Amino acid sequence: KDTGATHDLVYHSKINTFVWDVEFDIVLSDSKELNKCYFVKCFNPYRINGKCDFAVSSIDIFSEGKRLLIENEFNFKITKAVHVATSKDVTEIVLHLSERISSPFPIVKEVVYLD
Amino acid sequence: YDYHFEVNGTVVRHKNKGFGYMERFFELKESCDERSKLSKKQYERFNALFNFFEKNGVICMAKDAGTLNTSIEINSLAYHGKYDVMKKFIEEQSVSIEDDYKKAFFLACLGRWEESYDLYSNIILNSIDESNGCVYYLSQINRYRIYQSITQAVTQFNGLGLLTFGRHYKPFTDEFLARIEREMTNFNIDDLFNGMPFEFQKKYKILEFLSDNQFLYDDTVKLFELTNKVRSEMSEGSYSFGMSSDIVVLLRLYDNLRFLYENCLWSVSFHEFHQYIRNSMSLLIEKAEYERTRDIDELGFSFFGKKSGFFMEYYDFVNISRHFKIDDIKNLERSCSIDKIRFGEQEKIEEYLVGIAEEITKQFSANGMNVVFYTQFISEAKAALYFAKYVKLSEEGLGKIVKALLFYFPERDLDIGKRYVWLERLTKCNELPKSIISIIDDFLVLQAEKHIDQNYSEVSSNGLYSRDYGALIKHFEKNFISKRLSEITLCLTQDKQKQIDFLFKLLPLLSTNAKSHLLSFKSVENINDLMNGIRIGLIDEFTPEHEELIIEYLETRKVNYIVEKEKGIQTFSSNDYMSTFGIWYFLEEINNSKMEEFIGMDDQYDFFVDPENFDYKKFIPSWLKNYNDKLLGKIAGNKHMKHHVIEVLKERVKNSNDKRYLEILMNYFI
Amino acid sequence: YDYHFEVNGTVVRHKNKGFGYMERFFELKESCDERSKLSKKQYERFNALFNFFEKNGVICMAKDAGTLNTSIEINSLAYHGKYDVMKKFIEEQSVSIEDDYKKAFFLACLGRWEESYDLYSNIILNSIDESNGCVYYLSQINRYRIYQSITQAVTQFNGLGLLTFGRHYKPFTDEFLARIEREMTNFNIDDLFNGMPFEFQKKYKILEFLSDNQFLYDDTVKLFELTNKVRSEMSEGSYSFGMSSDIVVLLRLYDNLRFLYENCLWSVSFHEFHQYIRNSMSLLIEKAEYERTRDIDELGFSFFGKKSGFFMEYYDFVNISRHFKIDDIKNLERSCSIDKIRFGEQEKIEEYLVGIAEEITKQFSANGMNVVFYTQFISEAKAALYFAKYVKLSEEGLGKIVKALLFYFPERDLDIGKRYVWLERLTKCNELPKSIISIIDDFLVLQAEKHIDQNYSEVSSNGLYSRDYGALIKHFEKNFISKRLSEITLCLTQDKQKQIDFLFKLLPLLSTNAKSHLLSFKSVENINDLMNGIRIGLIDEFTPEHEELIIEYLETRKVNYIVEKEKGIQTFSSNDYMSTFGIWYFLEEINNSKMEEFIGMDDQYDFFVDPENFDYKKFIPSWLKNYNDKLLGKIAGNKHMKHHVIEVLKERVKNSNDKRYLEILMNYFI
Repeated sequence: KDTGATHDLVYHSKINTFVWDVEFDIVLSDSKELNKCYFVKCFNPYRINGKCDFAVSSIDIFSEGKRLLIENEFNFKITKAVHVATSKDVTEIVLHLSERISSPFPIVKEVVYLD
Repeated sequence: YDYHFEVNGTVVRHKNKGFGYMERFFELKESCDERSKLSKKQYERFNALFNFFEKNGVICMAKDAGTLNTSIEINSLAYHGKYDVMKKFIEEQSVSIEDDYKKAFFLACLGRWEESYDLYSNIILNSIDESNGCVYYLSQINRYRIYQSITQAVTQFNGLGLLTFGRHYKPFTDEFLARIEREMTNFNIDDLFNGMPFEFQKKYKILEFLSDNQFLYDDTVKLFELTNKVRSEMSEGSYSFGMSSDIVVLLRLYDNLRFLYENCLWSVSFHEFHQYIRNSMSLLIEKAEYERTRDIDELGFSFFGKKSGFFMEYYDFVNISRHFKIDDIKNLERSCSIDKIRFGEQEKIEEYLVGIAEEITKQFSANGMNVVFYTQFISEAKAALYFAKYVKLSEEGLGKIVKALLFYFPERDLDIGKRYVWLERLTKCNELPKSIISIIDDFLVLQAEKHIDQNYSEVSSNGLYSRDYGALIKHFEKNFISKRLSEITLCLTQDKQKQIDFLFKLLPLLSTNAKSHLLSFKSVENINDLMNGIRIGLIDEFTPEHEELIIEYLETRKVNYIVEKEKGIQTFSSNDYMSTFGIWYFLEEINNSKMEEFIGMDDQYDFFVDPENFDYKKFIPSWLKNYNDKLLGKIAGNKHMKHHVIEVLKERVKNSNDKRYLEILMNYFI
Repeated sequence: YDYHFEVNGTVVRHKNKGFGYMERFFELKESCDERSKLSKKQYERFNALFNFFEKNGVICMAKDAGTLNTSIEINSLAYHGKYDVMKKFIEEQSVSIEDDYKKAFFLACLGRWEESYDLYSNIILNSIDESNGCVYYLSQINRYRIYQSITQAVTQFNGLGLLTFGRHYKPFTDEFLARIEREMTNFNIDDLFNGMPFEFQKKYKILEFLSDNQFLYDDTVKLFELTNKVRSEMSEGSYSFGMSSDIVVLLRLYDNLRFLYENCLWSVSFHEFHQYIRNSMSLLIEKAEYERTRDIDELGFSFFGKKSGFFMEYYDFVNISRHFKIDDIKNLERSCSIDKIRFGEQEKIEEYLVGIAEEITKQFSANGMNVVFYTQFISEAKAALYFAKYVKLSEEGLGKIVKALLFYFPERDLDIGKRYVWLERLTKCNELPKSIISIIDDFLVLQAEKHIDQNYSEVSSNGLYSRDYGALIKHFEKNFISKRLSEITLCLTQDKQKQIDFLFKLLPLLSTNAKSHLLSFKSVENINDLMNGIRIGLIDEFTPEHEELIIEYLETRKVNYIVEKEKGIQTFSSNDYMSTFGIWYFLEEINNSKMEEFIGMDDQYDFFVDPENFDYKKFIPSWLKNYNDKLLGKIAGNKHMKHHVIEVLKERVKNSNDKRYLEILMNYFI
């Protein structure tokens, strides 16, 4: 690739997920557009479940520093992702680093282990 | 340098070109009648030496050494954290100038650094004419070390502001800050030893190191002979105790603590002394883990009847609580097995934990606190209630810890998610009896009663919320009714909309008349209401009226399937709900038979509902990194998918070396 | 403390508020127009500063820092092991006092400690007129360290004596040892920096650290922190895609080697400095294994596709050889896979290994009596020829590496068992040339010429003997007969008993005419000859004449096993015959059903003879890495064995750090 920032970009191999401090401007299927989104994923394999829970990871969606209350089916199309520490506009890169991961949310901001 | 006084209490000749007097002195101590031949004045000088060497633990010679136990006792109220007895001591009338020396250290340990600066400045005035400079020289060291504490606090108070300390100011007046800067201008601690009287420098040359910038430089380099020269010691084999490099490093830790706490030196609160305790306790646990695993290769797995070689006690508990951060305890928990470290003296570890619970109660069930005491104490109260996983607690002692952890521990340090992580750790060696459930059931009520405000949301950095406390109650007492939560949900209307959404997560805790009226706001009509109804809503059931909407969304996706291929759109960026449905089928919670007639849409769906008719060259091996202990056990249940995914795990543990694919393959698939 | 000077050539300003005088200094470096405003008495004070930092490595500030290209060159003959250049440098004529400081370090490195103490002694007479004192203070340190080096020898030459080198030998005369304890027994190394002028203090304040361990203290603290965060990024599965997180450990390493070898300090021969180097490079290889077996599963890295890897240069081969023991390399070879780390500059690892093979024949062929030099050199020559498995060698360089290994390594260190081990290692990367079989043949005819005594027998500690040199020849030269040993086994009388046992071990290496000459002399009359007879292709199947000799051995064992119960001890042979028997019975090589009556003597015998009724509390997991391909795949077939050597082998995957237990588990059992 080109001369990107790529300095806090780490790859967690335990839950197949990139971690670097970016912000999202996502748009759903037909619901609305949101500003300054970021994800936080938490790896909790020892968890008191229901009779329907199946995942080791759980995702909190954050919208402005406050938690998004999910009310719809969550389609994400990253209209514009932007880097925060270096202010570059990392938009097309996070598109093509996402199909070759084949996980639900490939880029997050932090990953918490065993909660 | 005439003798070695080794850490066992024994004496070895080193360079005594002269008369052997320490060899002779213990010949007087052994005999009872030969010492009744000495002088008059020079016989009470024997009782004073016999008390000194017994109090400091110099026992006998090393050529005539016995088999005697040398246990550690630190007699200090500031080591044990007896904060309320330290405060009763500060409010008593000082007889001596040695009692003001001990008060000035207890003031520093209690965080009130202004009173301690002034009380050391008082002692220096009253102790120049003293004929020994120990109260004078050490008050000049401790006054300068507590000046380094004030200057580094007023930096970090203005680095955080109000978001961390919670007081929105700094606890030092400028009449105190600009005073002590004038009093400490060009105060060189180096010229302190070389500017004291000549009789001080001969008599007390051993106190010279406290004026240095960094001591403990020799003890850190002696940690190299601890953990990683036993690479070569196991070629011939290392053993148990025997004053091995294990015991020498541990007893020199216990001498450096007992020196610095019984002589009330404030250099015991610095980063260089905290890193020394970290670097030397972490490296004694890595050594005992190494010697355990090598003794399972050469000897057998049952030849070591003990759990592990490193046996902790009360003083090892307090040194990890006071000196380690939580990112440093987590390094021990991966680089050892503290389930294999047996903790002794658990009636003393309990009396230390109840006592941290008493101080967290007193600091924050009150309008009175320091921000200087709170910054150093809350790192120890966090590390001690975190490390209490490994301790059996009594029922009346655990109940005082759970009340201080759930109600009185400040949210600036432990949010709602980190309290659950540390409450769940207390239920491993213990469990939840019927008395500790009633504290959580008073926590959910106090969190229910706070969510009636329209501008309140829980802030949690782990992803764990009030949902998860309720899952912990039901994991132990499967039949439980919260009579105060089941009296706030049927005294409930649509006037408060947020508390409707709070108590959606707490449905298996409520009663039948409660679940009657709280299900009066659950409108499941679209499949958008299905998934949060099953994930978040806790429906805990599958009616055919539930599954009928699933078939409809399946069939419309099958209606979308004929335009899935004719339009060329194949991207599902979490547009699925579909890998989720086959997992519900495979777990035997969807009792349809007509599901398998829809198995052509998603590859992950095609695996869970049609195992036998599946093309395993379409398997994405990363799917097993999203499946939990529940679902991975069921894939080792199915006789059709067991032998296939072993070959996809073996091609990922041979080609890469991923320690998660190996952890799956061993704990479930063999 | 006005500017942090990091180990990457950057400068970070901390603890300064006045004029920034290093910022203005690098503005002078980049531009030429800011020069010529310099006074001529100040401009000549610039080319010395500009040459000071281009020699040392302070390139720029932190802000204007671009590339971090930094190579390394330790220009010192002692780092490179040029021994025959040092001998020609001491025989050369003295020129200055700086050329004698660089001289006395070279005699110390050559084990001439009697003459190097005398040479440092002359510098102390002369260096006061030098008006600098740095040659004086560093010679006072270095002479005191040579003194402390000749005290640990005389408490180990006169202490151990017999097992080290022959008998009680004296490298130092009784006059010298008595006299140096007189000239320097009032010396205190703690007051060497204080007993010097105040012009030498505050202009050489960075040299008070050389009196003690506190020149290693800032690097030991940074090892112990950067270890803990590499281990915790490895127990997390995290892969940073930028600069390496232990590039600090590499650059801070090579500063300590370029400080101490260039400035000619004898602190390079410490234990505490040797222990810093191996803990630094164990971390660099444990992370290098972690990073070459990574998996992104994204068709390679897009932006990080041009990432370079850790590879062994020349300076890394020398730092493992001087500073590791063999047990330090044994751990690093079972935790990591050095055979997949690629090694560079193979052309100048030649001259280090040819140079070691030439300095070991220049003192174990002629009168090489310097057992002082033998004390630390032979631990380097052992660790270098052991770690030479991984380098590719030329045939003229391999030949003198092998001829020095077999003939001129002393048997006090490297007996005949671990002399075979370090020969089979050198054949892995180097397929064995024809001029090296001629070196083994000159070694097998020599051991035969030593067996003409009836009192000479081979002593090993591995169980490997002079047979195994002959299977190694018959591994690469399947049709090869000797012409010189066959000229010895043609002359065989009855009075040559130890000769004829020896050549019956080496029977497939002897000629077709002479194999008939010895086998018609003596034949199988023992079970010690049966073990010999199987492996040399003489007994293709067990006849009943041999099995009765086996049970006669097992009975006389059992009668000895009865009387063993009263003495209550357990003593085995060098080669354990009992475990070989059970492997033959388990592989259906012996058809006898009478050996179940012997179960209860040795634990490995009971596993193979009775796989059904064995107590698996006493199964040693080290047994599994002694077995070949066939025996291990037959333990995987026995249903009485398979599901119990999984739980032995699962717990050694997750608890040990050996990589063999995976390869046994995956290739055979899963």
